[PDB]
Amino acid sequence: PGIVELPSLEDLKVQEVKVSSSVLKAAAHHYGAQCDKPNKEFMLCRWEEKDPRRCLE
Amino acid sequence: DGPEKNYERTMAILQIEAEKAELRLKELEVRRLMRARGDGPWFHYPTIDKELIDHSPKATPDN
Repeated sequence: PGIVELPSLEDLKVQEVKVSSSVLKAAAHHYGAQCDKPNKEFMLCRWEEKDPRRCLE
Repeated sequence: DGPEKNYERTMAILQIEAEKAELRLKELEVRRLMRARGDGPWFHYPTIDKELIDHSPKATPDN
């Protein structure tokens, strides 16, 4: 079989959202309304591609 | 009965029996191939029906 292709550690690097779940829960309703577009593009990618490597951007 | 009727009655009997014998040999050969290769209507052992599969988007993406 082939070699499983994996992205480099640098390719995986992003600025994380380092807030707690209570912060996320409190903001969740407004966050869902304001950030719908990029979130829905990401979720369409994940369900169509079925591969996390294909949706890193 | 005269010899002609019995003679030509024999030929009719022989034709039927010769035809059945050839078909019997052909059926055995056909059965041997179908059972060996599985490409015929016989010895067709069922596999799982693929209409049972659910193609809806699942609770998680990777599947």
